[PDB]
Amino acid sequence: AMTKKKVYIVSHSHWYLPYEEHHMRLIELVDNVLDLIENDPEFNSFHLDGQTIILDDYLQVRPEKKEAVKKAVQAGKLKIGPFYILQDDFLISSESNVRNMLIGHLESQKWGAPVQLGYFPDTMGQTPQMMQLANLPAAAFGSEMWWEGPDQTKIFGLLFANWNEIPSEKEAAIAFWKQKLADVERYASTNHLLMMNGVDDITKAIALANELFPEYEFIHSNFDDYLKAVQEELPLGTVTGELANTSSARVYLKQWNTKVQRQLENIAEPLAAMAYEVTGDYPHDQFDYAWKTLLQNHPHDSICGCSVDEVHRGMMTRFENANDVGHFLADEATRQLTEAIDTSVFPEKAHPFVLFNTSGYQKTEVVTVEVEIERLPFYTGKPEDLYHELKQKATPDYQVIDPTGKAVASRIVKEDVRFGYDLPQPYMAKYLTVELSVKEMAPFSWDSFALIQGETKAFEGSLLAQPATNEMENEFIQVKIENNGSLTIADKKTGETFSKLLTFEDTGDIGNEYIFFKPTEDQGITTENVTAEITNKENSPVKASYQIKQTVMLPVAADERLEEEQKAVREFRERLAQRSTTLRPFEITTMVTMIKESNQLFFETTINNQIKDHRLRVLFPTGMVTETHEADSIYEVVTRPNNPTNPQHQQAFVNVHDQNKGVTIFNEGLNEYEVLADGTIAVTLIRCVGELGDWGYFATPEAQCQGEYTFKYGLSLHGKPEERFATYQQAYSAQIPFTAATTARHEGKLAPNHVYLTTAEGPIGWTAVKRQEQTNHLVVRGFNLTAQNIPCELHKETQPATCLTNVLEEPLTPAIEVDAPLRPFEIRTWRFE
Ligand SMILES: [Ca+2]
Repeated sequence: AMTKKKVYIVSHSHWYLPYEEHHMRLIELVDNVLDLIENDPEFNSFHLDGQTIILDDYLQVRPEKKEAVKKAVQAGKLKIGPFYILQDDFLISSESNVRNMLIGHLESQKWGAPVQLGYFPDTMGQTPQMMQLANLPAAAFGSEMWWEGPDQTKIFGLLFANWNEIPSEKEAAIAFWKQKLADVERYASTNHLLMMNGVDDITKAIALANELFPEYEFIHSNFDDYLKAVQEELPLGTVTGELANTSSARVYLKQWNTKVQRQLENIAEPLAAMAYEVTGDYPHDQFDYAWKTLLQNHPHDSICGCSVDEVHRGMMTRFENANDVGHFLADEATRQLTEAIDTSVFPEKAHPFVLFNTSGYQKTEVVTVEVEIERLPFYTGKPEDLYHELKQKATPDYQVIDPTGKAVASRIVKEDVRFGYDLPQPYMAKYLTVELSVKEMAPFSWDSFALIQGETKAFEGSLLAQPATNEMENEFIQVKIENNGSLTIADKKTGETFSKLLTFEDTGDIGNEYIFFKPTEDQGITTENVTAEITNKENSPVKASYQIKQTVMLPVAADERLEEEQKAVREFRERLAQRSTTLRPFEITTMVTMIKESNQLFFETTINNQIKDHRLRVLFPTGMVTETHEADSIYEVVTRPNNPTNPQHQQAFVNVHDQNKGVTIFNEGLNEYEVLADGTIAVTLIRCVGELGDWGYFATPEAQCQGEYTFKYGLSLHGKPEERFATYQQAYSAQIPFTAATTARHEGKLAPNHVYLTTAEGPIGWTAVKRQEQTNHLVVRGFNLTAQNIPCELHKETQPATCLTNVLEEPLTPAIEVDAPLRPFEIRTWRFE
C-alpha cells in the first residue's frame, strides 16, 4: 500500500575567467540548448537562467538565430527572464534592483514570453514585496516555504539543489534514482518532487526512469507547471526578513557605482521628467541604454570586486559610458528647462542662474555656483592675448539678487580664466565661483538668482570656527579637534558628548578579494598617539572647515612569506605571514566641514595609497553598548546584531542609538562596516589585497588599490529614537547635490521660482522620479522607513495623483486609493496622468 509520486525533471544551466572567455562559452551552451529544442520533439523546455541579457549576448554574436530564438520562446520551449541580469543584490541601490525587474519584464514582453519565477541560483528583506510589485509570486533559491518581508508581504519559495551523470544501464539507474529520490523526498513536503537537471540525452534517460518505477512518474517539465502542481497540495514553513568583505574589495568600483546610480536616479531622471512638461519628449530609449550598461556591472562576480583584473577594468569603461549618458541627458534636460524659465525679470547686464533641489527632501547647504562673467570669442583676437587680457583684468565686486530684486548674502570664492566652447564656437571666458547659503529648500523645486555688479552682501553673525583652540560650533553642535586630530563633539540639544571620533586604524590583510584576514601577530596602527597638523581653512558665519593631516608609519606590505602562501594556495586561516618590518610614512588628510544651518559634519579623506596587503578604517566610538544597530538597506532600514570579526554591508548609513541618543554615520560608496562590542562604528575606507581567493590561485595585483583616493562620509547626532529618521533623510539628501545652471536674460513660460512636486513630510525615502515608457505618465516612487501607518499625500503643482501603481508602473491589485496612508514598510509608486 503506497502512494504515487510525480518527479519533475527541470533542465537549466549550471556552469575567474575574462569576460569574453565566458561569452564565447555562452554561445556554445546556447547552441546546444537550441540544437535539442529543434531536434528532440520530446524535449519539454530549457530554463534560461533567469536573465534576458543571455539572448542579447547570444544574438550579438549570432544574429541569424533570432528566428529560432523567437520560435522557442513563443512555443514555451525556452523559459527566459524575469530579470534583465542576475544581480549581486545587497551591493547595488534600491532602484537598480527595481530597474532590473522593470527591464527584465519589458524585454520578456518583447519576446512574448510569459513571466517566470524569480530565480536565485547562488545568492535583502524587502524581496517579497518587491517581487509581488513585479508580479513574481514565486521564486527559486539554489524544500519549499513562504518568505515574508517586513511589510508582512509573503512569497512562495523553492529551495532547489542539484543532487550526464545519469547511467544508461538499468541496474545502475535503479540505484542512482533510488538514491536521488531519497535525497529529494527527505526535504519535500508534497508528493511532487523537483529534480533539477544541470547542463554543460535526457528524453532517453527519463523514459528509462518511467520503465523502472511503478510508484514514480518521471516527467520532463518546467517551473511554471511544477509551481501550479505543488501549490495546490502544499501543507508549515516560514522564513522572515534577511563575506561582507566583498563590500570593501576594490572601493573605487563601489564609488563609481554609487556615482552613476545617483546620476541616473537623482539627477538625470527627475530633470528629464520635469523637462518633458516643456518639451513634450522624454528620452526613454537613451535611459534604457544607460541603465543596461550600468546593470552589466551588477552580477554576483563583478560589482563585488571579487573576480579577475581584466573584468574590473572592463567595468570601468561601462561605468564611464553610463555616467557620460547620464551627464548628457541631465545637461539636455537643464538647458531645455532653464531656457523656458522667465529671466527677463533680472535687470539688463545681470548674469542669471538657477538652482534645482532635485531630491525629495528639504535641502540645506552652503553651495557654490560658477558664473561666466565675461567671454571673448576666438574671432576677437589671438587666443593667447584673450587669455592674458582676462587674466590681467581686475574684477568688479559682484552681488547676487533674487527675482524681486532683493540682495542675497553671498561670497566670491574663486576667479578662473579659461578656454571654452558652446554649440550648436570657441572662446576665452572668465568665471566666478559664488558661495550661497541655502536653507530648507523645498523638494523638487527651483529658484533663480542673478549675479550683478555691486557690493557683495556679506554673511553676518559669529564666525562658526574659533581657530585658536581648533574648535567650531553652531546651534546644534560644538566641536573640538584634539591634538590627535580626533574629534570630541557635544550635542547642544541633548547634552550628550562623544569622544575619539574619526580615529583611523590600519591593519594587515592577508586574506583575499572575498575575505579579510589579519596576520596572527598584528596589533594594528592607530592615529591615537599621532600629532596632527590642524589648519582652519575657511571661517565664515555660514560655513567653516578644518584640515587635519596625519603621518602614521605603516608596513610597506606583507612580508616575503605571503607570496608563497598564495602560490601554495595555503588556506587563509592557516597563514603564517606577518606585516613587513619595512615601514614608510603614510599621509592621511581629512577635511572636516560644518555649516550654520545643519547638524551634519562632512568629512573628505584623501590618501595616495602606495602600500599593500592592508586595510584602513575610520572609527567612531559611540559610548553606547547595545546588542543591535541599524543599517541602511534596500527600501528599508534593517535592525541587525553587532572569525572574530563581524563585517557587514551598508547603503547610505549605519546607526547606533539608545533610549536617549544616537549617532548616524553616512557615506558615499563605503559599504562595509563593523559595530564593535564597545559600540564603535568602524567604516572601512579601503582594503588592499593580492589575490582573488576561493578554490585556487589567481593573482589580482590591481586589487591593491594603489593611487589617490578620496572618501566622502559624515556624522549626525540625535536624541530620542524618533529623531533617527530625519537623520536618515538628511543622509540621503547629502548624497544628492543641487544642480546649478546659468542662463541668459530671456522671457519664458515658466516661473523663476517653482515647486514641481509638493511632497508629504515624515519618515519617507524618496527614490525615483521619472516617466513611463510609451505613456509618458510621470512616475514617482518612495518608501516607508517605519513600522507605522503614515499620512502621505503627493501633489504635482495643484494636481493630485491618478492611481497607485506597482514597480512595473501598473495599477495595484487591488486598487488602493491615492489618498490612503502609506502602510508600514510600503514601497509606493504614484502615477500622474
Ligand atoms: Ca513510472
